[PDB]
Amino acid sequence: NVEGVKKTILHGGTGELPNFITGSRVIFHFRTMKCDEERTVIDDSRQVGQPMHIIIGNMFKLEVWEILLTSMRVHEVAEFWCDTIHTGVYPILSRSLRQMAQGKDPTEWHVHTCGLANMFAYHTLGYEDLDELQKEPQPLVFVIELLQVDAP
Ligand code: NA
Repeated sequence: NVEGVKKTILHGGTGELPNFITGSRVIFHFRTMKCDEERTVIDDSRQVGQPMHIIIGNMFKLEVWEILLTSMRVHEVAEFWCDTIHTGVYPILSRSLRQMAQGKDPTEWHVHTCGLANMFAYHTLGYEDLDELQKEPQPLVFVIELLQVDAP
């Protein structure tokens, strides 16, 4: 448990806690929503396509999304409300997922240059919804569905 984050389980997982060691790969679906009346969806892995797949970089120093994932069991579906303090990073993080969904490598030099240039010129991440999210810091809910943990 971390401050500013409420976990709710909507479908209980199966089995013992996955082995969430350094280098293991987590396959999951997720949906991100505002906390407005409509619960406006910001991103939805199922809608766009295939599930996300991340590698735990270091079990001893977890990324924020790893803090979420490593609390989960296979097949679990949980909703995590995260206060404004945890979510200011989400728009750039979504930016980068969205470009990888496309054919673009956000780490390639021409892509990253264009991003910084448009961001300085136009104060934009390339996406109206993420821009409005960054201009208005606020809570988000992430619903995550954990599908599979693979050993390294
Ligand atoms: Na399901």
